[PDB]
Amino acid sequence: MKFNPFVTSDRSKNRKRHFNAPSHIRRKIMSSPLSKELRQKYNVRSMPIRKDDEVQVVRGHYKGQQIGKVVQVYRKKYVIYIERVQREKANGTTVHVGIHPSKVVITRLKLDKDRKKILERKAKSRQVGKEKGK
Amino acid sequence: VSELAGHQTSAESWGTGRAVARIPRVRGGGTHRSGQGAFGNMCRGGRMFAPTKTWRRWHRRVNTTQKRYAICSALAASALPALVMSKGHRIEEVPELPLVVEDKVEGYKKTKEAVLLLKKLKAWNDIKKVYASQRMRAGKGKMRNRRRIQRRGPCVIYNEDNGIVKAFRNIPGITLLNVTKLNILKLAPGGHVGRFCIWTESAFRKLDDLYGTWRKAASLKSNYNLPMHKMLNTDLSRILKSPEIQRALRAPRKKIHRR
Amino acid sequence: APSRNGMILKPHFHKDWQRRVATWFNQPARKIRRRKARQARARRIAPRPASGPLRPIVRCPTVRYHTKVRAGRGFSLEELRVAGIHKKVARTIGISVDPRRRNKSTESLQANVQRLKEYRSKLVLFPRKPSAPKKGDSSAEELKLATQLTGPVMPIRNVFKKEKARVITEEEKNFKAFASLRMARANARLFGIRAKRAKEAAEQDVEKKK
RNA sequence: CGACUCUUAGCGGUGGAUCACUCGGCUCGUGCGUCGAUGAAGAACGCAGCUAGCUGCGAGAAUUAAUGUGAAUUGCAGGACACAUUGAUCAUCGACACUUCGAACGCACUUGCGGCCCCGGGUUCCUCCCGGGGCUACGCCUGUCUGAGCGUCGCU
RNA sequence: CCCCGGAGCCCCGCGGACGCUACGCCGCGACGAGUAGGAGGGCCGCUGCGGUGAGCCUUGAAGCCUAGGGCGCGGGCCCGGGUGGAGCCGCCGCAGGUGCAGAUCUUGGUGGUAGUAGCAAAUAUUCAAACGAGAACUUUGAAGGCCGAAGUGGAGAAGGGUU
RNA sequence: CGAAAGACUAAUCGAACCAUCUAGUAGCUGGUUCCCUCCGAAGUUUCCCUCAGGAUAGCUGGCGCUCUCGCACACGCAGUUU
RNA sequence: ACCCACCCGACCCGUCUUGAAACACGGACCAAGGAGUCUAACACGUGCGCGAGUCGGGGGCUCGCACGAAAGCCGCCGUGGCGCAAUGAAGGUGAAGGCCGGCGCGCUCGCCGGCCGAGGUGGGAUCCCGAGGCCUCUCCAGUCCGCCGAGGGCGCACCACCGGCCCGUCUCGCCCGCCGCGCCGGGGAGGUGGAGCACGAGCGCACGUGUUAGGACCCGAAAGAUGGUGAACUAUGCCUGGGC
RNA sequence: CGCGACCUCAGAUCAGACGUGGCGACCCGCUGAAUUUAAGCAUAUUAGUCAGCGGAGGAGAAGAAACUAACCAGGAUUCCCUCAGUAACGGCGAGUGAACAGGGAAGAGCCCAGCGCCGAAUCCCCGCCCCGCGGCGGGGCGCGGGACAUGUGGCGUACGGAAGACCCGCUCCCCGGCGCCGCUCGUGGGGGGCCCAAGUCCUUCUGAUCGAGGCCCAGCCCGUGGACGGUGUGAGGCCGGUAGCGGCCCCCGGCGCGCCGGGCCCGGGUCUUCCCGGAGUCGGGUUGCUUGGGAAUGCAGCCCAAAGCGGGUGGUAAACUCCAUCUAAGGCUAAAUACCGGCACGAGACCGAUAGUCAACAAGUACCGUAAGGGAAAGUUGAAAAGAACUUUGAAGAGAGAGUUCAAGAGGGCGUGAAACCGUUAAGAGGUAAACGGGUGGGGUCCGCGCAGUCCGCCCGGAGGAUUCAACCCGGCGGCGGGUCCGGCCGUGUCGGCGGCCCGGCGGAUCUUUCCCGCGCGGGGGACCGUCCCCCGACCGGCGACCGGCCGCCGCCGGGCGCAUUUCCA
Ligand SMILES: [Mg+2]
Ligand SMILES: [Mg+2]
Ligand SMILES: [Mg+2]
Ligand SMILES: [Mg+2]
Ligand SMILES: [Mg+2]
Ligand SMILES: [Mg+2]
Ligand SMILES: [Mg+2]
Ligand SMILES: [Mg+2]
Ligand SMILES: [Mg+2]
Ligand SMILES: [Mg+2]
Ligand SMILES: [Mg+2]
Ligand SMILES: [Mg+2]
Ligand SMILES: [Mg+2]
Ligand SMILES: [Mg+2]
Ligand SMILES: [Mg+2]
Ligand SMILES: [Mg+2]
Ligand SMILES: [Mg+2]
Ligand SMILES: [Mg+2]
Ligand SMILES: [Mg+2]
Ligand SMILES: [Mg+2]
Ligand SMILES: [Mg+2]
Ligand SMILES: [Mg+2]
Ligand SMILES: [Mg+2]
Ligand SMILES: [Mg+2]
Ligand SMILES: [Mg+2]
Ligand SMILES: [Mg+2]
Ligand SMILES: [Mg+2]
Ligand SMILES: [Mg+2]
Ligand SMILES: [Mg+2]
Ligand SMILES: [Mg+2]
Ligand SMILES: [Mg+2]
Ligand SMILES: [Mg+2]
Ligand SMILES: [Mg+2]
Ligand SMILES: [Mg+2]
Ligand SMILES: [Mg+2]
Ligand SMILES: [Mg+2]
Ligand SMILES: [Mg+2]
Ligand SMILES: [Mg+2]
Ligand SMILES: [Mg+2]
Ligand SMILES: [Mg+2]
Ligand SMILES: [Mg+2]
Ligand SMILES: [Mg+2]
Ligand SMILES: [Mg+2]
Ligand SMILES: [Mg+2]
Ligand SMILES: [Mg+2]
Ligand SMILES: [Mg+2]
Ligand SMILES: [Mg+2]
Ligand SMILES: [Mg+2]
Ligand SMILES: [Mg+2]
Ligand SMILES: [Mg+2]
Ligand SMILES: [Mg+2]
Repeated sequence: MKFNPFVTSDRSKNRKRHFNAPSHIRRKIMSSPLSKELRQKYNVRSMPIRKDDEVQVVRGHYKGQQIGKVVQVYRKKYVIYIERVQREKANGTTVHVGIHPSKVVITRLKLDKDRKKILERKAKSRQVGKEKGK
Repeated sequence: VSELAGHQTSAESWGTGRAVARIPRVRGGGTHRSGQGAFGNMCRGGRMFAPTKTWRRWHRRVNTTQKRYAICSALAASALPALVMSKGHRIEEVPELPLVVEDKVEGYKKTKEAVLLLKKLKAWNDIKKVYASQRMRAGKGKMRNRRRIQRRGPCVIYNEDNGIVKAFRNIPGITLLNVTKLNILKLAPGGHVGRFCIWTESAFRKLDDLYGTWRKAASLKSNYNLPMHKMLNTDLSRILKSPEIQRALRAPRKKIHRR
Repeated sequence: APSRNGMILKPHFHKDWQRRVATWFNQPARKIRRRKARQARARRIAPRPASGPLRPIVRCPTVRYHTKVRAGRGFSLEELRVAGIHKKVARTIGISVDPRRRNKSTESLQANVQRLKEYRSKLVLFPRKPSAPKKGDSSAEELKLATQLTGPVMPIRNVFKKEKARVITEEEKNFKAFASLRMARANARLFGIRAKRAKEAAEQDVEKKK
């Protein structure tokens, strides 16, 4: 259960805070888990996805083992566009079919200084939590 | 329902002399709601018959002796495994139904150790039944923060808080009750009196310091003795097959004399 | 229309009472708020008693009750003068002081003075500075207590004295109670009329001499 | 066999009832309990590359700066940034800014007519004209200045 | 002059249902109208809640249709087929905004009337050509007309606000 | 306000329109939503500014109690007769 | 169960009414909504707990409230409500006699020591004693399983009556006591009024019905009051123009 | 013929400040009806109510007695319960209707004028130096101004006060600046930001699992985390979060310590002498409103108009006489209290698009009225627009193909798509309007059989087969019933040790202060009574509250049991 009386835990209110969330909260909602090699290397469970991360599609009709780069992260519909995850229209043009990032695993990150300090902060928090649980 | 609901309109009724029938209708306007109808339970919009009030007698207070009597009956039917199986608790490997465990049960701080204790006490089939009975609620309660339902499991009675409340906390079905703070709504949920209960040693010894025997006072309460039976020997089969009654009974008349 | 043997009732529901219904759904939250304010006050005054200052021995007026002993508004100034405590020092000590109370008796005065002496005996007065000045208490009787007193300080127990069964004499057996009560009623009724008769009889005795 | 009329069933139309969903109400409870001449509430008018309404904003006009966060916005174009750089977007917002009416303040309410100083064009203060900047509401409080009185007095 | 772990019987005083949800089962006798009204039983129906069914469900929930099989005196209910796509029901108890045929009832929709009444105030239109897929109404040419300078003309005010 | 008609006062005038009290009151009309079973009426007495209505008796339903027993063995009661 | 055919019956539902198929009223059809609810005071009946007691109101102590604004507890466990005592306008008063013996003239009255201890009659469900009868494979004796028990009782509840007691009021008369001897206080007998006593029965919660006050089953007026908006129409006066 | 002071009154775009107005749920001061009821109505009632006007605050108001009471007297105000639907008011009709006391929540006390004593010892503004100067504060330097004797400041206010006399033990409060250590209970004060566990494992349906099965213990792990939401379905482990006395980085606040500049030489008791009280105010008459207040409860208007052992009150008007209780006509003050407005939140036995707010949606919007005002209707494609490319008829709207999707039998007002109504097809019928009830008959759409359905369930006889075992013994295990109650625990009714009573707590309206402690009281002791327990022995019910042996019986497992027994197919 929840014991904090400030946490919402309401049906319509949580749906409101989900579907009317601003962009910096949508970035945290649209986070995806990492592969087992990346989890062993960084001790990081999940990360928000970026413009040019490498992605395997886990569930859906477009399920496969192909590592596809993200085309772009569209945070209004809570979706991402990947390179080879596309589909031909009636007029022959290909449109990228969006996949929700919960059905998305990261195989390679695009590392900059902000992502390095985020992963170091999360690894430090995991180390403090493991020391408190030990 | 709010007092302003239905009477925010200013609808004076068209009287006699027109084809309308004596309904308070909206005065003037070039609107869809213009001479339409309000101020009645039969009208679209408007207010209903008997607006529900906040000053309804919502709450009920019971006599203290009746509450103590019902909670003593609930504690008495927490025994008697024919009343526990008819409640619906899987019991088939429970070694003794007044299940009294050590005082080291409050010393646990891990749900893994609590699950292991329930498995060694062989009461884990009730929690397994709760996992099997986790399904969706029927009706309009899903949009009213009442989405999921499950059964009630082994009610655990603890004396002191040393981690037992933190331990039997995410295991679905277990309700924790303090010894001096026993709840009728958790000892007999839904009005049905039987309930599978797991006691501790310092709870099973403190029940005698709560309610006593018939020849001793409550000793923690001010003025409360145990109630008396209306009849003591309820085995009326044994009573009627005893020779002291059948010596005085006569011969029956069971020859079916039909027409 | 009343019919077939009911009470002749008078309900007071002829005003606009539904606008003025005072629903009491606030009151368990109000008990929680009073509990939180009381605990915050008890944490504020940390060595002091949580209930408050000492209340005197006070007997009920209005001969209905006439035997119960209550807690008072404060100790009176004659009680403080006999106990030897100044009225502006007693408020700083923690003794309730009100200047309105009379003191017509002697036994209630002496009882409140004995309560003030017992309270001054059992009170531990902490010094202001860590460098202890005069009229203070020892560091042993600084370390030996750090807790409050849950409840009213020196609670007033309405206790009755235990009597001994007597060996009744013929004098008390020959006393008549109802006749004495009726004679007291008659004397209280006719005390002034007989005084008027004695006055006019003395006036006639003076007029006989004159 | 006809045409037409009635009933039933299959299918197709008018219609939106039932059912299931709900970023919405209603009620109860808790914490705070804060507007304004340093210009409130409200109203009018404008502001987007393509913009009608809602929402947001004020000629700095779909927002400015700072901080937090960290790769977008999006319906389509476009251009910035190298996201190895105070750095796109969002939130906080404590700095800046906030047209006109409005208690509404120069007088009235047509956006009409003014008065007093200063500056820039006109000019080299010498008066017009134009633009910009600061004042000009009522009642009242302390003090200052100017006063009035065949109101009360000293010298002549 | 014996026991019924068995005299063997229309009765077994030896334990004693197939018949026993004892709030159950069974056996006789009489009776059965009904408004206003009163009482009782609903394993009749709707909604939500506490328990309960190791309940049902994308290998198809609710809802809807049915020229199918039925049950109950009845309220209604259980299946069979089709549509549907996501929740639903039985039992023990609790609660209510709980059952419609009417109220010149409220809202919404649709019929007969009915392809009917009507498109009749101020005299009037006709021929040829252009455009177009399409001409009685548009345009152009010609003819005949009307308003007849207190006009069916040319311009303002109030009002409308882009017409 | 009316050279006067109770005329006009925004299609409203023998007292305009809008909002509130207000869901004003009505002994007066209309309507009042599932099944089965059992019992089942009155338009009469008296009073009331009572005559379209109430109260009170009467008629009615439900809840019961106190007793008797076709198990070898009945006190009382009638829209009845003598 | 869908349609058709035949024979007999068969006027369109609701309502006001003595009487409706009515030339009485509402009504084209269909879907949805739609009308006896909630609080308080009572009254009666029922379910439960305790019992001359009952109830915790309100408040306080425990858990930080998921479940909770739940539950548990209280030298507050009784401050207080109701009941346990009523009757008078009120000052006030306020519910027990009987049997035995003694002292005054037993004077149907006053005063002292023991007992029964809440009266009596009738009708009274149940219970006790219960003579005797019924037997067994045979006659007597005979503890026992029994059933029916003629007759007599203590008599539950309840009803009728006669008594007795308390308070208010009326009549006739006497007696007793003192810190203050009085316009003192108390007592007897007999009428009568009371919602009284006569070895308790109430309290608290819940359910059903009925009567109310509240919007009060739902829809409905002609009205009244308060505060505002209109002389763009029209009524009239004025100012400034126009026309015949 | 003027000047200088004071007093009254002006003018300023004078220097510096305040108020205007809005919201108005709660609060205060007024004003203030009528519906309604009384079965009419007129007092009454609705009702100090709706409407109207002004005023603030986070609460407001009230508030420390010109009090309640009549008692062994209580002691500010506010709020809850009770008093109590009572006392009382009322065409004494309908109806209205408090208060004291008591139990609680909270609890906080005070300042003036006057009386007086201190050399105005007091206060406001401007110039300069020092401190931070973003709720302009402190010290000093100014024959720098002003207010003020028509009275500022200190002592001092009804609880008495002041000045002397001279007993007592003696020395800590506040203001303006600066720096420093403890993160400062909801278990880190408040605010903000970023984070913190475990399966997308294998197989398998689906369009897609979040479905189902399994995973060396119900399943693999985490659980101080199995609330919720999203993700193509029902997700503890996919993600955000969730729990936590978990972490990390800034801002603000109250606390303690140290330093400087400052202000203050501020007490208690006895005795001597003085002082001490708010005027058009109380009160009286009259009038109106109000109240439960009734020979006038409160408030106002007029008239009269005070006194000081006085005055007010003591619920019936008045006179006389003893009492009892307060000190009016000046003022301040948190807490317990109320909140349908606003900001931030949480919860629901509430409603689910004719419901719930008028408003789930571009809602006080479109629209109507000159205006005050009135005031709607309107949710759903799909998982994702993948929203139908292209060919062909038509000018096009419209179609026919083709395509997408599991599905358009979901095609931009599109989730399911009822009834009324309409069209078409099939069937039946038709001149007493249609329709209905009872009884049948005929024709249809479907259901249940059936190339005979005679359905079997037991027992017995016969001819075909057959694996084992029952009958009977041996060994082991489990169960039922029970005797002299066999031995022990356990268990109730009585008796015995009154033994636990001090190697047991509680309660008492039974005594003792032969006792102790804190000062005639309270607690702890000491006896007494009541309530709950220890050891063996007997009897009655060994009582379903348990065992270990013994006997009778039953069931299960492994052998000896070879075939007239035993059981299965036809
Ligand atoms: Mg509504
Ligand atoms: Mg449903
Ligand atoms: Mg207190
Ligand atoms: Mg409801
Ligand atoms: Mg209908
Ligand atoms: Mg025609
Ligand atoms: Mg025409
Ligand atoms: Mg023109
Ligand atoms: Mg006339
Ligand atoms: Mg019948
Ligand atoms: Mg009538
Ligand atoms: Mg009639
Ligand atoms: Mg009739
Ligand atoms: Mg008639
Ligand atoms: Mg009829
Ligand atoms: Mg006729
Ligand atoms: Mg009629
Ligand atoms: Mg009609
Ligand atoms: Mg309906
Ligand atoms: Mg009644
Ligand atoms: Mg009852
Ligand atoms: Mg009472
Ligand atoms: Mg009504
Ligand atoms: Mg009613
Ligand atoms: Mg009306
Ligand atoms: Mg009138
Ligand atoms: Mg104001
Ligand atoms: Mg009336
Ligand atoms: Mg009337
Ligand atoms: Mg008002
Ligand atoms: Mg105040
Ligand atoms: Mg005062
Ligand atoms: Mg008081
Ligand atoms: Mg009143
Ligand atoms: Mg002075
Ligand atoms: Mg989900
Ligand atoms: Mg989930
Ligand atoms: Mg996670
Ligand atoms: Mg009045
Ligand atoms: Mg007097
Ligand atoms: Mg008097
Ligand atoms: Mg809708
Ligand atoms: Mg709908
Ligand atoms: Mg709506
Ligand atoms: Mg709709
Ligand atoms: Mg739809
Ligand atoms: Mg489909
Ligand atoms: Mg579809
Ligand atoms: Mg949908
Ligand atoms: Mg869907
Ligand atoms: Mg559709």
